[PDB]
Amino acid sequence: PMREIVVKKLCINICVGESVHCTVRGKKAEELLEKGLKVKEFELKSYNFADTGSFGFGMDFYVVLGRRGERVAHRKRKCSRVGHSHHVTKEEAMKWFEKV
Amino acid sequence: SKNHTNHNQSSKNHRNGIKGPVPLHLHNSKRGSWLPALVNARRVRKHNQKAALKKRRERIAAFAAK
Amino acid sequence: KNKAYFKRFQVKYRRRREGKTDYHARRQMVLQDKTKFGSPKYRLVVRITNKDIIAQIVQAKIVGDEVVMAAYAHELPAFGIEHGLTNYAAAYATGLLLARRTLAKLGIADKFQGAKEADGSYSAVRTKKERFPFKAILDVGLARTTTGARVFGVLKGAVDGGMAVPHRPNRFPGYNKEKSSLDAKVHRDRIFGKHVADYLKQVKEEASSNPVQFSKYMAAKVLPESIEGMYKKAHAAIRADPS
Amino acid sequence: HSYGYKSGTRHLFAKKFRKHGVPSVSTILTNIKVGDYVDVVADSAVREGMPHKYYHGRTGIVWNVTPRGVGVIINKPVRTRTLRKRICVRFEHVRKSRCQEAFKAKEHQFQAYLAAKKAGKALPPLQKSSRLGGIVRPKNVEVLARRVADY
RNA sequence: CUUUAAAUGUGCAAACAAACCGGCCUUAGCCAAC
RNA sequence: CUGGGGCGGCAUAUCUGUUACACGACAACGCAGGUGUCCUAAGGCGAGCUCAGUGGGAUCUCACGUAGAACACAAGCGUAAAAGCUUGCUUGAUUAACGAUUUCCAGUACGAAUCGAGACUGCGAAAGCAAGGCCAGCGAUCCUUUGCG
RNA sequence: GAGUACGACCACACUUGAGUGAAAACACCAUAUCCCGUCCGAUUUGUGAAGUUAAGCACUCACAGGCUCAGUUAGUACUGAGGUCAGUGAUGACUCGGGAACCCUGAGUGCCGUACUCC
Ligand SMILES: [K+]
Ligand SMILES: [K+]
Ligand SMILES: [Mg+2]
Ligand SMILES: [Mg+2]
Ligand SMILES: [Mg+2]
Ligand SMILES: [Mg+2]
Ligand code: NA
Repeated sequence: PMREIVVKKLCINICVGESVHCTVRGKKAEELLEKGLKVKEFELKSYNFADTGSFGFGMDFYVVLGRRGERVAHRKRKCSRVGHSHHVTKEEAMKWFEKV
Repeated sequence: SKNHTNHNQSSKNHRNGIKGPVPLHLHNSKRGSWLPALVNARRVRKHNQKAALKKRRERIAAFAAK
Repeated sequence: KNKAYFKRFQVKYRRRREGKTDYHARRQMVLQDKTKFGSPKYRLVVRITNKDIIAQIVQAKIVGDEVVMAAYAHELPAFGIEHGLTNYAAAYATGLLLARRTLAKLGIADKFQGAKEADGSYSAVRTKKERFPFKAILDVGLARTTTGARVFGVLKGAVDGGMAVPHRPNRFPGYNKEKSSLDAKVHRDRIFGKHVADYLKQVKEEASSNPVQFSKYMAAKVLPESIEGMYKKAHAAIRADPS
Repeated sequence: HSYGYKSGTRHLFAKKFRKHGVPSVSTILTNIKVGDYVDVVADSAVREGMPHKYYHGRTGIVWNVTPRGVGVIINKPVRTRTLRKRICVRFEHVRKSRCQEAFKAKEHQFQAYLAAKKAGKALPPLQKSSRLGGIVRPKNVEVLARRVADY
């Protein structure tokens, strides 16, 4: 069950570049990206997906998702590396996106 | 008009030899060392001198009496 | 990562590779005056795991560090604590127990009793920098030192036990940075567990309207008003029989 | 071309290959008393209290100890005589010396022999020199000669 | 430029103002104390 | 000073690499470069981070990344939970009883630097660290002038 | 036989892939009223035990690449001392001594302390 792929963070950036970043996580972020999914009609190009597992698609959206237990890398004391098998793959991310 | 050489210098130095260093038990001054230990050492030396004077007086008295 | 990359590569120390030790801090912690010729010098190690607290008195050596005394939060059931084992009160109890055990081992007990009770106030530590008390310094490891952490709870427990750990009350809970003062009452509340009691009471007020938090505490008859007396009894037992 | 303090030390003050880094804890815990014999070896990674480049391989005796420093007496030949120079360095740039090890071992061995003789135990048989002769019985015998294939 | 690395070199030590082995005296000098 | 003198230039005080020959020392109007300044922060301390670069994705995000970046300036050495970057508080760039010492060396000074004792302080929970920016950036007698007693 | 906390030496310990993991630990993990900190309880801080060995961690395995120790290279390269030696010379040999490295091939893939605890 610990291999359950879940959404971690979603970042939305608007690049005016003239004389803004924001990240949202938790049950709120799941409420968001529903507007994006509706606007995209639950259909995006295949090349938009990235090998790590994250993807994105005015305000530009970007969602990064992966299994739980990735704290062993961002932890301060006794930091280590997450197993490659436990890391999420592009095909698995695409399957999850199709399922949800 | 400016020349430099080290040609005869080793021979000149060894004519009257290279003298060796002074033994470490001589010129064994303590000036410039750690002051907290220097002060305590001075107090102990004073006590030792008093003790030496007393010991000599006792020796003299013993020899005179017997 | 070619072959030359591996050929010229210096690995770090083992306990830096595993991320357990801060050697830059450890050097200055074990460093001593050279005009002392290796007089004994002890440090207090406080490490808090997911479900335990470890506190030991350590002396450094070339062959490896030597441990003099050790207390654990899971020995508190033998004295009357079976619920928290991790909170601020558990930290205070662990510190007091370790200090009592160390003084009993050295035999200098019955001369330095610290404070018979707890008030949360700050009293300066007596150091050479009337017989002097045992002295040790605090090693928090890689933990972050923020106001109201549990490591300083262990420190306060040891100080009240009777050891002399130099410190300032800038990291105790009831301390205001702007006012630059301490609230002994707030400190006593946190030592005896007022925050835990209030949270448990609020959780019991909830979780009844709708039908994990405080599962075992609620399963037992741990009423939210049976905490301060329990902790006072625990302290008295610890001071009575440290062994 | 310039008489700087650290001129021509590019190879002298340099860490060994795959051995970079600040001193260890055994160095910090080492104990030095007045009258010890020490080696003066510079540590490039400290840069505080380094000796001059002349004293980088010399051995001397300790005459002074401070909170983070040592005083060493070192001989230096200047023209026709030898001086006794006194240098002050940090404790990281000195290392205990094993130059009297054999002498101390000799003294200990003599004391052990004296104790054994007083006790009455039997001493080990003395060693035999290898410069004597005797009958040699050879397992393999060969012929030594230059052959055609050698060149 | 570089880890590897000579031959010839170069510092120190090798028992009589030194060092060794068990009482005692003095000092706050260190250490919670001795 | 000068591969005659003049013209030119300076090595005329001073730093790095080299000449230079595995301790130290070692010359040429030898070689390639620097210096007479700059900084109330570019000084002191605590905390939190990881740089240069490469690959995938729509300045942001992930993975890798032994230092290949950065440390006012020339070069060398050194440095990764830092000595680099950001940030919070500060003025140890103060005073310091004629303490001792290293480099040049005649074992003279000057400049620079190392180990300390005392006062009053800064940062830090603490052990600790700091009397500038490691190592080039400077000056006698007489006279003038200011402070102290 | 193991685990945890503090460690000395700092790759025989590193980097890359599989398999296993009894009990107790150690972790992921649940949560945000109070101390505390952020654009974000992500990191950090407080309060707890519903789920696991998926991940970290430990052991075993693998021509792995690296690292460590031997052997070959090789009495070769270089070198201290000697000659009314040879040669037009570059240089070379001889006499009394010292003596490598890269490469290539074998073997190996951590060890040692204090305290507490489980088999
Ligand atoms: K001349
Ligand atoms: K966390
Ligand atoms: Mg030289
Ligand atoms: Mg820091
Ligand atoms: Mg300067
Ligand atoms: Mg400078
Ligand atoms: Na003077």
